[PDB]
Amino acid sequence: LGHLAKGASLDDLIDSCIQSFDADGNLCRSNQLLQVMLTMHRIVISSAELLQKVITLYKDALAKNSPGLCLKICYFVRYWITEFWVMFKMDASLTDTMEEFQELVKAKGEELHCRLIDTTQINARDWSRKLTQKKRKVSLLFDHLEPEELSEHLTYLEFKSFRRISFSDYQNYLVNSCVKENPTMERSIALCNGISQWVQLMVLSRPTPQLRAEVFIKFIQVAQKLHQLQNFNTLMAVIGGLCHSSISRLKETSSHVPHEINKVLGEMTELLSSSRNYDNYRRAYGECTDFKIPILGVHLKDLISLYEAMPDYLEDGKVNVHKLLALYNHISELVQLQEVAPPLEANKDLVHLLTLSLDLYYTEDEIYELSYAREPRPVVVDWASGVSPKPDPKTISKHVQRMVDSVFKNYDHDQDGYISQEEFEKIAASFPFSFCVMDKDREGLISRDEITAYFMRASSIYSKLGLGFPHNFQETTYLKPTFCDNCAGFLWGVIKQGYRCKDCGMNCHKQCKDLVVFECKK
Amino acid sequence: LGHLAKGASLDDLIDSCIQSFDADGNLCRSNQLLQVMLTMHRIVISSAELLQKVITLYKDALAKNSPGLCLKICYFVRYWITEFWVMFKMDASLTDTMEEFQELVKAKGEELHCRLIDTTQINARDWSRKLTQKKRKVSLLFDHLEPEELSEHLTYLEFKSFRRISFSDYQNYLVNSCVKENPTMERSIALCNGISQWVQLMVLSRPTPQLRAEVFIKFIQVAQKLHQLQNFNTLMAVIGGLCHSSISRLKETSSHVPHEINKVLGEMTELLSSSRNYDNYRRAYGECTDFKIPILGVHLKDLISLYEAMPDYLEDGKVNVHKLLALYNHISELVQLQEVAPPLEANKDLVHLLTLSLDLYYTEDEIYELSYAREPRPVVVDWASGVSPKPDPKTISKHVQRMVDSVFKNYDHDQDGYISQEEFEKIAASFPFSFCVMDKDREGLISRDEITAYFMRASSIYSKLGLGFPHNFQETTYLKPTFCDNCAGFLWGVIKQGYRCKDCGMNCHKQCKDLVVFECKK
Ligand SMILES: [Zn+2]
Ligand SMILES: [Zn+2]
Ligand SMILES: [Zn+2]
Ligand SMILES: [Zn+2]
Repeated sequence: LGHLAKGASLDDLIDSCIQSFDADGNLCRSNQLLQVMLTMHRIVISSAELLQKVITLYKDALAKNSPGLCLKICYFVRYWITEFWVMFKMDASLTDTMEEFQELVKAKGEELHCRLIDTTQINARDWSRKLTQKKRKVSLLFDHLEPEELSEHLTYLEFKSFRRISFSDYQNYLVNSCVKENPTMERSIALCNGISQWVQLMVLSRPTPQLRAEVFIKFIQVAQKLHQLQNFNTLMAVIGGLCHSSISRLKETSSHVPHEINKVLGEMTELLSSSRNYDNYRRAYGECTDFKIPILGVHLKDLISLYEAMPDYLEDGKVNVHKLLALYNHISELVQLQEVAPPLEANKDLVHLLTLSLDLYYTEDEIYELSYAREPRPVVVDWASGVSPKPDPKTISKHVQRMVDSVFKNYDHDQDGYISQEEFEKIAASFPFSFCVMDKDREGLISRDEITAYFMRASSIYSKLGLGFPHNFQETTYLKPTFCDNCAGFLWGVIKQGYRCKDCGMNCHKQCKDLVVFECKK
Repeated sequence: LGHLAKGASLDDLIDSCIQSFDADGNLCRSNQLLQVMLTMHRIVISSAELLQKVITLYKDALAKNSPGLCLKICYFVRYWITEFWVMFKMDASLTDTMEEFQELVKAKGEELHCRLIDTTQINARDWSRKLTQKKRKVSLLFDHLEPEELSEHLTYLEFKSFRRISFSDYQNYLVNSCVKENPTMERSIALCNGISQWVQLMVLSRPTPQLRAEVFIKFIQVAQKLHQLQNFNTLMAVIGGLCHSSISRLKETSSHVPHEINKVLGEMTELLSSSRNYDNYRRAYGECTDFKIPILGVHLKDLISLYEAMPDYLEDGKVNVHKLLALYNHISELVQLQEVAPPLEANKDLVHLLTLSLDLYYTEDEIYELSYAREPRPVVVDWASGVSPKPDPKTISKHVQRMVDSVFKNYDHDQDGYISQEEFEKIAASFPFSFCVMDKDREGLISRDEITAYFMRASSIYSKLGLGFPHNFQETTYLKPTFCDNCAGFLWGVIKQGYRCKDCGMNCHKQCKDLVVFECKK
């Protein structure tokens, strides 16, 4: 390629970038300097300061009275804005320096220069996808569903989650040394951990008899289908959940059920095993063609190792471009994946159900206590968390909303506002250890507000976020015996035994009043 | 009488006491020096030290080789032991000094002297009442009962409570300046306050309509009957409860119901009113013949005023006997009352019910909150408490026991272990604001353990003493949704949601586990 061994001054890297364009605007046949610089520059300096360098360059060249260097500069900038919009949307300082530059070239007001650097039209066209950027029919019931369907929709989820990660996110993860400041990756983490805990809690959810290990079998089948779908990350998630200490400590279940599977589990462990370092996975992933998913944990370890290996600035005082080239190559290799869409089966109701299923935040100790409570007496997804991910009430409230809307459209049959409690129980099976205190309008029928209650309570326990609809409460002295409409329990005391809602007259303990799940207009 | 103006040395008061006896043992025709000394001596010195004076006297007289002075001393002592046993039972130091004296006269072993001072036989005869020291038929239902019956049984109660107070108790109340060390008076206090609060809570207990003021009328009638029965103390209690600020603040009830009564209430207030000082009550009580009750509050104020007026020891260095005479006269006047038994109607089941009804310990603020909750917007029994009386779990546990046994014998009809919930509700009417969380063996029938539960919970709330049968509890992680067998409410949390009983498998919140009312052998 174009060659820098000891590297080069940042000023000259910029100069080269601009000189890759010509007065007519055409771009050089070899761009890789543009690519590497425009993508990686954020490690040496901020994009604001860089743009400022370009501005000093522009004022200079305009004062030199050369239309060609100005035009080239503007074409370079236009290319920056057009080819990476994301950097501009996310970065505030960059956008403000862009407005500054625009107002500068407008105040000077020389012809086409202004037209070339406009953000407005590009921004307009970017938000311009109103439409997304007869299917098939699947069921929301976990008890009867096929492991391939589960693996498929989990792969859809994981793939979207991955796609959300961008070049600049990897760059940011490299510069900040793993802060949760950058959301996309955190969401992928939540998704992985959530899948693991979903597996573990789903196994523990079933009653003491055989059935738990039947669920075990079913998740191992899901794992197989994930393997054949070449989705390695969620594969690591489900196996990592099946191999966890709390699930591994159930001997009765292990002893109950079949061998072929245990052999398969051995195979999945040995495959996914971390013997230094994940070489089995490295070669497995090597033979994979077309659609694939990275297990981005080890790849991020690779990125970090690369970042720490090479010095950012060289001892010569110049910029080390070997580093920027290497990181660009690795990150580009990763982003490359998101171009190929998954083979199959987009169904968004099941997606809604799973996105809600998979929001789980639990202590290891809690799960050990459940597992131990059920049974009296090492393949690690990590990606080691120095900090655990935390839940966002907005995405979870949307999740519940979408879940309700979907279970409504699918299973209501336009019949009343209700669905049969049998089908509901079957859907509930897909939510481990989920229960909500309520009393029902009809026997064997569930209101929309009632199911919203159930899922809101479920999500409230799962995310460990107490949340509920606002009521106007007033501390009330109850003269006749009365019970909590939230926790279904007696209000103790002589006086001031609870809180009454002014408008709807709902009765609650002080503890239950903030977390009440039902609406005030009852 | 025998005359001391400036009073006399304690040694000489003792000498006189002994000299009132003769060698043959016969007692002087005028004893009042014996009476006053033997009763009141505890204010100048303890009975132990006094007995020790008698012992030095005995050793001295025996060494003087005079059989008459020894015999007289022994006869005096025998009279002390025989005529006041209570002083000897209650006082430990006295009893031990008595054993010392007995072992002394036994070690010297001179004839009859030992026989004369023996405590054993007197003690034997004192405990010797195995029998108490066809009636009539009354009902345990408050809704239909006659004000005269209520006033009658309340008078029985108050009279027993009063009888419990002894000479030495008044003396002790005089010396310690009102410490709750002496129980009998404290019990009378509890009884008065309990009656007041029973009145107030009974009025507040009924629903918002007219009926509360009907109960008001009924208590005013009870008050009238108490007046005609010449029972002034509980009269003061019930009127004092009817005139309380919390009951007086109900205007709707006042406006609802009749005048003749309000005139009568005016009469009861003006009578019982404290205009200095209670002269109306003084003359009312003056015209009273035979059976009467003191309103011992003002009389104790009289005793205190007497005690503070006169100097214990005179400036001459001698004992002021004017004081001892005055206090003896007043206290003797009081004790005199307990000799005449009340005119009527001993029924111990209703007594059991009332003794349990009347154990109440409430904050003024609590009752103000109930009264205020029912109604949105000065004749004082006191006897001012610098310290409020506190409940004793033993007497309350016995109370419940006796209550259950009585409601069992009376209302069961030897039919199953159950009584109808209608009759039970009617009995419950007599316990204001009383409720207990349970579920029942049979619809419309109540177990003996069930009613024991109800009354134990009622008493637990009333006395503000949490109490319950012991279970062996173990902190339990519940895998399936479950509810508190005590508070009838949901057990929150992922893990460690409650406590399970090892033997009977009872489920409870941590808060409910100590206060569980049912037995473990279920
Ligand atoms: Zn509650
Ligand atoms: Zn409300
Ligand atoms: Zn409870
Ligand atoms: Zn038990």
